[PDB]
Amino acid sequence: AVFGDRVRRFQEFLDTFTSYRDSVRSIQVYNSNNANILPHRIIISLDDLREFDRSFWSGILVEPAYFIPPAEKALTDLADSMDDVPHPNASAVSSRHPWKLSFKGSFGAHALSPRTLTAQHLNKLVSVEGIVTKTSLVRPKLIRSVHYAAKTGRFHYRDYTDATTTLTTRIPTPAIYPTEDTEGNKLTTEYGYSTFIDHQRITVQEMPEMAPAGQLPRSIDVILDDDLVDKTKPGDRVNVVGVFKSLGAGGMNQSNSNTLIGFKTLILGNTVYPLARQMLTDFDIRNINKLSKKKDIFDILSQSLAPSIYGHDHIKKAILLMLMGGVEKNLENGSHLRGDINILMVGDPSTAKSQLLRFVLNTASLAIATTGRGSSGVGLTAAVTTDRETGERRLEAGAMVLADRGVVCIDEFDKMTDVDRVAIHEVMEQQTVTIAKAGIHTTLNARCSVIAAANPVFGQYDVNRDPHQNIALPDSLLSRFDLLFVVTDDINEIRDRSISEHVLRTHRYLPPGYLEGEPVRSLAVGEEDHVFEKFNPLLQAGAKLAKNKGNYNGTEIP
Amino acid sequence: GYYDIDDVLADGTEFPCKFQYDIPGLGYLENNPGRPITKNTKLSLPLWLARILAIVGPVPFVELLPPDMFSTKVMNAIKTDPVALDLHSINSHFFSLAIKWIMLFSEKELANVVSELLLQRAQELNHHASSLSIDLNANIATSTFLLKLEEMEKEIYKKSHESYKDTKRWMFKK
Amino acid sequence: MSLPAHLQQTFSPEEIQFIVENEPIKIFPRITTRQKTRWQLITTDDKALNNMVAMRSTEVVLWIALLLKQQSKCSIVAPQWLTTKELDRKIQYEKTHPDRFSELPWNWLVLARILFNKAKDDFHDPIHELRGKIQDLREIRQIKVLKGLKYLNESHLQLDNLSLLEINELRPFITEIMDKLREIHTASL
Amino acid sequence: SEIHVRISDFPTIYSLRELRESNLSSLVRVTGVVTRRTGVFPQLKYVKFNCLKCGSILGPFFQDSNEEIRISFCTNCKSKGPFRVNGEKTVYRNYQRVTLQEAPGTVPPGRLPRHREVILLADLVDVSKPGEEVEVTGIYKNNYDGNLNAKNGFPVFATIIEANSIKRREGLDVFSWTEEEEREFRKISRDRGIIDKIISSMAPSIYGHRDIKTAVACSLFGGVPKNVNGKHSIRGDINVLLLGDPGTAKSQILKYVEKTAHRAVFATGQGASAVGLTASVRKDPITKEWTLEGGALVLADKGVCLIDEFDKMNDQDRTSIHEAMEQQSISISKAGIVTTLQARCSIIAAANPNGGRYNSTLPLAQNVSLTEPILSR
Amino acid sequence: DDNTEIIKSFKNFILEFRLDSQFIYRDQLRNNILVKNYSLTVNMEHLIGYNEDIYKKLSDEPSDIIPLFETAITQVAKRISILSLPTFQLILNSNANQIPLRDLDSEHVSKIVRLSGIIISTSVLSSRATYLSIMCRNCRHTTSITINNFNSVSLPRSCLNCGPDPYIIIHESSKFIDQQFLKLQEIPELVPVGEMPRNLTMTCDRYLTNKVIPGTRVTIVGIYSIYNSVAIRTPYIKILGIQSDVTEEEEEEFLQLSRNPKLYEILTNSIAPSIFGNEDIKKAIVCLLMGGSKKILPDGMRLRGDINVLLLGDPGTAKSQLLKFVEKVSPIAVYTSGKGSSAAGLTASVQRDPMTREFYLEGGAMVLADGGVVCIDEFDKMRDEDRVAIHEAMEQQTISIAKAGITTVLNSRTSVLAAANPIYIDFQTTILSRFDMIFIVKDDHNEERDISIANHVINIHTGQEENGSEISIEKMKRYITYCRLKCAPRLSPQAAEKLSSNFVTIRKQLLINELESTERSSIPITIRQLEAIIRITESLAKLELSPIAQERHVDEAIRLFQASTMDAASQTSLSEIRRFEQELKRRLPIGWSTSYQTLRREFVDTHRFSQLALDKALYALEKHETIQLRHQGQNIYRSGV
Ligand SMILES: Nc1ncnc2c1ncn2[C@@H]1O[C@H](COP(=O)(O)OP(=O)(O)OP(=O)(O)O)[C@@H](O)[C@H]1O
Ligand SMILES: Nc1ncnc2c1ncn2[C@@H]1O[C@H](COP(=O)(O)OP(=O)(O)OP(=O)(O)O)[C@@H](O)[C@H]1O
Ligand SMILES: Nc1ncnc2c1ncn2[C@@H]1O[C@H](COP(=O)(O)OP(=O)(O)OP(=O)(O)O)[C@@H](O)[C@H]1O
Ligand SMILES: [Mg+2]
Ligand SMILES: [Mg+2]
Ligand SMILES: [Mg+2]
Ligand SMILES: [Zn+2]
Ligand SMILES: [Zn+2]
Repeated sequence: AVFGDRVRRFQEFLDTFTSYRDSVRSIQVYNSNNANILPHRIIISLDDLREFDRSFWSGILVEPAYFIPPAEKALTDLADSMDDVPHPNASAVSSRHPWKLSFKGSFGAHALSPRTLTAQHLNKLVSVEGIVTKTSLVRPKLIRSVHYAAKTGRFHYRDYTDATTTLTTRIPTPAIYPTEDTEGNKLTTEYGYSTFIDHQRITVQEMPEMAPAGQLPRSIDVILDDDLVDKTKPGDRVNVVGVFKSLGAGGMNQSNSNTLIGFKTLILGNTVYPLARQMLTDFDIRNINKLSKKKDIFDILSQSLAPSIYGHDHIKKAILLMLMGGVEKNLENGSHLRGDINILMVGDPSTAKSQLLRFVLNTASLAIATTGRGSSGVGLTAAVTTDRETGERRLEAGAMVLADRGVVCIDEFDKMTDVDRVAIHEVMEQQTVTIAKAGIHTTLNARCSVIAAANPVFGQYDVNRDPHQNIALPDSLLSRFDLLFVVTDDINEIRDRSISEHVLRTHRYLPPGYLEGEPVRSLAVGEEDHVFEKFNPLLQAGAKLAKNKGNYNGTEIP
Repeated sequence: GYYDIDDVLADGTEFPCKFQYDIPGLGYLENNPGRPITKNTKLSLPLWLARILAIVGPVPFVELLPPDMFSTKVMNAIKTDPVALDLHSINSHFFSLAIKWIMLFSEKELANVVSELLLQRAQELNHHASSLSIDLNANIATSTFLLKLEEMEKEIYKKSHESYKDTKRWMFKK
Repeated sequence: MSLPAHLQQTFSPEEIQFIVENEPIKIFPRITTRQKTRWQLITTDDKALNNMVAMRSTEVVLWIALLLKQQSKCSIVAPQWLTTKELDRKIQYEKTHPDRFSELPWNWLVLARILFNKAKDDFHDPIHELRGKIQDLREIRQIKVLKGLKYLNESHLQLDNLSLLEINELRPFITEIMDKLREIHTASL
Repeated sequence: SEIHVRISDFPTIYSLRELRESNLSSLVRVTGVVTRRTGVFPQLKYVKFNCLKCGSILGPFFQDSNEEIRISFCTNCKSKGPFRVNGEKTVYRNYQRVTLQEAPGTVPPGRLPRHREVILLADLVDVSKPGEEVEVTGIYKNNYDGNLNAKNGFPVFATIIEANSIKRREGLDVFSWTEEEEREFRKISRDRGIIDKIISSMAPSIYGHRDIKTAVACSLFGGVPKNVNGKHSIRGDINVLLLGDPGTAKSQILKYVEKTAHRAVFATGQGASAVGLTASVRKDPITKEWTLEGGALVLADKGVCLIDEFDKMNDQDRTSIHEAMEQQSISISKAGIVTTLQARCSIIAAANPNGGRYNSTLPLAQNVSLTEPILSR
Repeated sequence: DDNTEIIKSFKNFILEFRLDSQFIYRDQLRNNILVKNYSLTVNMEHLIGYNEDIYKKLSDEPSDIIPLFETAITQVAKRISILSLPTFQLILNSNANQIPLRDLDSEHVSKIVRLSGIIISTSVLSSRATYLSIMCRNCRHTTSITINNFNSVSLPRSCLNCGPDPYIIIHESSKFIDQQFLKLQEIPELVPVGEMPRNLTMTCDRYLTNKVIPGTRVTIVGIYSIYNSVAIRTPYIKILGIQSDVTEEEEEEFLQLSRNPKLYEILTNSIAPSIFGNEDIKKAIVCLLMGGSKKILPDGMRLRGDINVLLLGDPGTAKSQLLKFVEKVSPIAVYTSGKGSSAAGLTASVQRDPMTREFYLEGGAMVLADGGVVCIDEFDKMRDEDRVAIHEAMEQQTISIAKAGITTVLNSRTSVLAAANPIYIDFQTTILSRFDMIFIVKDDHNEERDISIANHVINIHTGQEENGSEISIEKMKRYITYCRLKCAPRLSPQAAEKLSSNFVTIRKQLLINELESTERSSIPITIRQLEAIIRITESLAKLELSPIAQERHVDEAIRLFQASTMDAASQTSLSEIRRFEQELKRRLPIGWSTSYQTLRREFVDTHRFSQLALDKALYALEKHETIQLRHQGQNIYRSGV
């Protein structure tokens, strides 16, 4: 009765807005032509539904369990009627593939965070924003089994149900395959014609900034099924929309005796909104050629990177040269001539070494700033690990291995321990790492480029001594670095004023938006000043001196 | 009116603009002195200048682009759930600027939304204003909502709270 | 300025009491003013005061009645509305109709407090019962007022038979909200 | 409503080694040292069961402390069906369990000590704490335990002592004084040279080292801790470091002050560790929740902590005492039991100079390996 | 019958109580309903006064009577709010004699008791049940059962055929309420000597959740009940009212205080009133307490605003006393001994949850100190790995431990006050450069000074203006909270130019200092030190609530920095190290080892090279693998060219 009325209402709503019908038709046509596969899903905007009918909008927002399934059935009926497949297949006929729904638009007080989710928001549609910390393995889930009875020559089927698969509760169906027909004939399971869907459980953690002072972060579990199975990885920021639910007996059954613990609550995900390379167009290639023809482009590219920094122009040139690397030769004898440049910086304190590292990190396609001083997190080189109790061996890749065909920006190279020194020597010399520990034998490529900074041993660079003396690494390590740069902090009055003013500017620079200087606090997922840069005294600064050739008076805008 | 601090401040907000003329000597308007202002160039101007430039020109000097506080996102947010919307973050003078916008462009679509939002917010404003305290021995929600009040709403709330408090004090005075 | 900030475009409860006390009330005098000096007030009639006999009911302004009660020279006659039976009848009337307001006197809140404080032994009914009935009436009126605030518009509003104290309570909020809505509507045209 | 009767002086005294089957269900007096203790819990004193088939409610019973009440047949419905505990109206009693172990001295040469479990009912809980020597008079009971039978392989019964009275181990306490004695002390204090007599009367068996006697007497008597508006804290304890040639009557004086001091703990530099000086974590057999033990410094609060062969202690252990020396508190973080413990005790330490002898020419800095901070303290 | 009578009694109590002229509870209920607060707070004194029998019944069997009180409250609320809502919650206030936590025993089972303690841990909100919809597996019979939190419910075992436990819960038509578990520890004062603090589990529901945090003294009114986990039961408390020791009048008082013309001097006086001298350290500690205004940039590079200080002097200087006072005064503070704790104690450590066996992250002292101040003592004894961990933590204020099964990160916005023993390099000048301010405390041997300190200490022992020259800890703490949460001042353009000129003058001052021709000055100043000079002026501005920092703050900050860091940094040699290294290399052939003590005798005792030049050269040589340290550095072995 009510189910039919709601199905009819959603059918009328879909008829009114032709965009969703067009989207369904487009998905179906793309699937048919490509016979890589578009999922059966449609994204609706809550604003349009609110405009069309307030009752249905409020029902979806407050009573999703009773209002969502009718919408899914209406969409499935529309798709089936619109379908024009002439000849289906045994896989398609028996497949349990209804059409799912996802929601976009503006939420009211339902746009919450993992900390704000309390018991008053249960059985309601919510939008949770946070950070992924855990990601369980992808596993298949049984939702339909088709059997064959040879004697009667008929195909039977049976449907299963679980608390994490349907918004509306039903009697649990144990995963026991029927073995005999009602008439008594023996059945044989047809595995190829059954239906299995994927299943993944992830845990979303509150964003650290929003966490109240002196409070640990709170997390909420999320369940994703079918197409939304492999879309997030740990550490990513997501905005998951789903229905908050409570599962299990929660100690209410007489078997349990705690009588104090509460029920288990999760979210049934409906959609996930996330929170390298740029495809070159036809005229971008023309632009790059135009710049290439200009017989001054090397200086332009060199000084475009890190324009703020004063001096050290040769370092910028060498850093660009490193970024673009050199051809790598593979001889027929298996010999491998290295074709990746390496750079090491050594100098007194406060010479923008970290600034140069940051700029190469920002401009480099790949980079990992794993400092050499106790690199907690990702190790500098690969090293197997085992669990404390289960002893689960596993090869954990280090920074060097995670930069294949890229760059690794080590920091504070002078703080390395003997283990790291020995590992790095082999890594650079051979360009590959072969692990032969804990019964694990494997080879992992490490072709990359290394840039590192290293302060002196006495805290200040001595000119009278060789660079190999001001640094305390053996010749084996230093020889691997193709180019070694020694930089000293020189004091010049004009330079001092320039640096002072440039640093001062930022402090008085403010977060524009609220009373200047006071207590300081994506729209879509699917998705010629462009090339050149207008001069900015605040940022570039020294870049003008670069084209002026060390002349402050020079006003040659570069 | 003329001598009204709240009215004066509201006119001081920055609205987007698009110059469609080529005027020299107006460099200081954009960001630098002594540089002619090209045409078809976007810049941010205070309202007290943008309004006059738009009205006075055959062809106005300026063409006011759609502001950022009246975009479709804000309209949808207002229509969805007026009470929980935080107007203070959007703009501290939302209602005065809105009224000025409707008067300037005489748009009959924003008026309905603004009126409904004001009515719905006033319901909760009165709900919170009438809830006083009792010292029986001899607020968290109130503070949470109070931080989301525009300047005009804050003034109305203060006046209503003072009236209610005075009446209660007189009524229960010994 | 010449007038405080809170007294602009509204009233104060003390002024409301001042207004309420300007009305007549019936009292039982305890002296014999009638002859066989004398009052010559200018704002109020002085004939009644000059002609009063003990235990014989007469009419005088509420302010003068309270002044006499201060010296214990008269006994105030509690109005007919204040009695319990009338209060139960009015409560039932309010409950029966969830849309209209009762028809109590406009000064049914100020007079109640003034009499409950100054004259606590003149009533013919228990004081606590009267206080409870008045509280119930006030609560029902508050509910109805809250429900009726959802119909503010830019044209006008009607609140038949609403006491002066409640109107004074609601004057700032209603007036300001209606003014803002009217300004928006006028700008729209 | 109940006044328990406790027997004080049982003539027959037994030990944890000589208890046999003949002593079952009889009054026995044993001596031992407490090495374990559990929290205080309420235990049912009169239970009232009910049925599940008919729902009938059984009458009152008495709950023995060692075995739980078992019913295998009803009386109202007279069926062997399941049962349950009901009758929310009940009267409870306190219940605690401690592990009593034989005194190390009493144990014959190099034999394993024998331990039993003692059950303390209402009015007896929190009457003793770990590390005490006590005498327990109670009923030596036994009961059937399935786990023991399954493990050993023979019909063996668990045994436990239901305590009836606990006493500490002349009289009851020498430190306790009477009103009559308090008058004697005032008379003695009036002596003109009482201080000299106190110093002389301290370690008389040792001839010389009057400076040692003065310092140690001052440490024993102690100071007056002071606090200023809760903003400034001044320690009242006095710390004395003893340093000199090998044979000088150093350890013997510490042994003497151990006896004389009210609450004293004796630890040697070699035989000590930070875990044993701060606290140790155990698992409660009842609640299965991790608790925290007391350390050597904690056990000697408001007393004296004597350390012998101080120079021999390792650096980490010597750092563990820095906190107690000046901060007068020890901080612990183990097994999510982060808390701060109170340790206000004076420390008397004895050591020999580095190299085995004190070179009078060189200063105290090089003579002993202790760092400048601790030396200053 | 009886239940209806009790409900009517409660209704009459609520509707009839009145002290002078105002119906307290009626008006309170109306006000609470208006703001969507479904609760009622009742003072037990009023209940006793109105009718003693009602209180007698309430205290006799609270678990049975309290739900009826909630029902009556709900009925009255519906009568008062709806013209002819969830079950309301009852909160109780009482003034009965407090029962010590350690003294709770079986005698107080199922009785209302009042106690006090300190919260040590709080859980995350659970979801208890209040109205369950149940359907039978076989015959599919729909039914509903209501549940009340108080115990003196489980799914039916017999269907209302169907076997045991035939009912399942329909979760789409049920209602739930919040629950939380807290732990209460007895007050330190009441703990008997030689014993240990005892803990007690507690439970709160609905509007009593998220009302306290660990480390807050609280007073609890609740039911002492027992829940089954020989025949023993686990005690616990059911909370009914929370009153923790933690407006406009105080704003007026604070504003008047800020108007005092010597606010800076009084605040510097309140810092350690009991410690004599060390005025510069006192001012630096004041600046650290107030801190610096936060800076955030749209690009992503947000500058630090907090302040850290280093106290490095000889023993007997009251550094620890200063740290203790700083810990006590600040609203949020953690006092930690460097050697007492470890890497786990500070920053954070990755551990595993025993109950669930999942790798999780637990914060250290800095995490627990987020938004406050951490006073680290004995910086020297702390291990080098912990020191570098602290280096990173102060560098980014976000301890980055996100690996090993999880990828979670925590914020550590904190101010570090470090007291370190004298160096007499492990204490390399780099970590010092990280510190904003460096102080070397040295008492000068002036007879007047010695007598003054002696008199001060004797006055301490034999022993409070607080009349315009000092303020107690409570007022100062509230002051710090107000100033840190309200005002975030910023410097001024003229002050900015003046400070730039000041740095120029400092560089020129070194230029004057370097009268030497060949010798090179170590450092005039670093850019990090320049940033350090700023953010203390904002501290002074926030101290006085000044929206813009004027030149006065600039000169004050300049003097404070000059009196601490430049002199301490200043408080040839490399060429000598070259000769020492050459001699050591020449003396020892390859493979020949000589005792480090023997080398010290050869050179240090001979005085040809000072000891500070021995360790430096030895470290420089060892780090290059040319030499090796053996026997804890007591034997030196050459290992190549
Ligand atoms: N050429 C330069 N132009 C502008 N600023 C500079 C230049 N060289 C150094 N700086 C300033 O030096 C400051 C210090 O930079 P950074 O902390 O990265 O120094 P570092 O020498 O790499 O440090 P460390 O000695 O600790 O390894 C930066 O704020 C930058 O402003
Ligand atoms: N002044 C003295 N009078 C009496 N006996 C003394 C005296 N000095 C030393 N002795 C005796 O010297 C012996 C030395 O043993 P004791 O336990 O006293 O310390 P120790 O082993 O010499 O000390 P250390 O730990 O410094 O090696 C003891 O028997 C003590 O009786
Ligand atoms: N001016 C002073 N007024 C009072 N006490 C002072 C003063 N200067 C030093 N002190 C001393 O400081 C002591 C407490 O601080 P403490 O000496 O432990 O600090 P510290 O020097 O850091 O210690 P250590 O270096 O030994 O670890 C008090 O006992 C005390 O009398
Ligand atoms: Mg650096
Ligand atoms: Mg000895
Ligand atoms: Mg100290
Ligand atoms: Zn039975
Ligand atoms: Zn059934």
